[PDB]
Amino acid sequence: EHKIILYENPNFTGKKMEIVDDDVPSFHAHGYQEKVSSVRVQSGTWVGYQYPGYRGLQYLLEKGDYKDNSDFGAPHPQVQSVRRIRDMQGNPKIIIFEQENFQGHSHELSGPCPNLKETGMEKAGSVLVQAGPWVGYEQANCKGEQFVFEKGEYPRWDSWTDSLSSLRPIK
Amino acid sequence: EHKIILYENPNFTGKKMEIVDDDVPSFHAHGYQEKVSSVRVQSGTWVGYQYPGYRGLQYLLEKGDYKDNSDFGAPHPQVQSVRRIRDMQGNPKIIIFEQENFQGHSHELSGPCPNLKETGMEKAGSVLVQAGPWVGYEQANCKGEQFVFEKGEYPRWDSWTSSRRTDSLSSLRPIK
Repeated sequence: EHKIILYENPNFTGKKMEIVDDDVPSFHAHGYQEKVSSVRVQSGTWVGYQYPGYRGLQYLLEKGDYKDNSDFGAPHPQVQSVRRIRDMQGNPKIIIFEQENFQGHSHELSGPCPNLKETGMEKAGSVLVQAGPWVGYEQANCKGEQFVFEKGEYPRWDSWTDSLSSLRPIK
Repeated sequence: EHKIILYENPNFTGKKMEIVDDDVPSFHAHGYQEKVSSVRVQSGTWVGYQYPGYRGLQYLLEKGDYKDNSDFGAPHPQVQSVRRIRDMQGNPKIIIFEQENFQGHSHELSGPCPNLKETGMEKAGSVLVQAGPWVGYEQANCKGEQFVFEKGEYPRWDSWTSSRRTDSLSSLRPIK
């Protein structure tokens, strides 16, 4: 049983919400009308979102304790929905193309990459995820805006958002 | 029990995938690497999305049969993830404000509205959903781009545009 606990104030204090296994599209529909400043992931990997219905900024939440919201990459204490990643594939592999609809020079990866320029990659047009999930970041060295990629096809920049500078495998 | 079946070619032909209760963030992970042109919803309300992980254009799917993809509002037969709406509230109520962060003139609704101009509403800045879910449309008479609204707060236009392509919202409709 995969559990996550969200707290109102930093350092695990204040009112809380315990979520075991399930996916929550609306915190308000589950009684939680407050902000979220600290998270405790006991098991499993989750992705929390800024707005309800899984919209807005994405924040990856792997096993561990996050004392402040800055720890999970959140500018402010807003999180209105959370879901669990329950399907992970064996050998991670992602192919990123320099142009739209999977055209141009391709760059395959199967492990972390702190800087995409090092692959000779000029721009990120489309992305193909053969096995993952993978987590991408707006800036180098895995920092900034997060974008979660699951097994599938991402034809344009708007399928995940424009820049993408770093990536990392199965979370 | 909640079931939906997605088909490859129009009119319910070709390879298929049946989904019972569960939520699918990735069709590819579930073995389905093809397009989707026709859908058959036997029970429950679902929301299908263009890209994996619930991104891109949203498509509401209520009980019924959709022979072609144009029937569910899909420009192209691309659907890579689907989820079920399993929590609906009693008396639907939505309040839409004319500016951001819930400021300005408010306009409350509890039933369908084919045209928001009729409420004296000029622009849609923020949305508060007290009970739903509600489905919004980019054009009048419930047509165009779809946006699903669940119980919560929507401060800016970008809170309802996963594809930040259009800031207008012209019609709304209750519990699907």
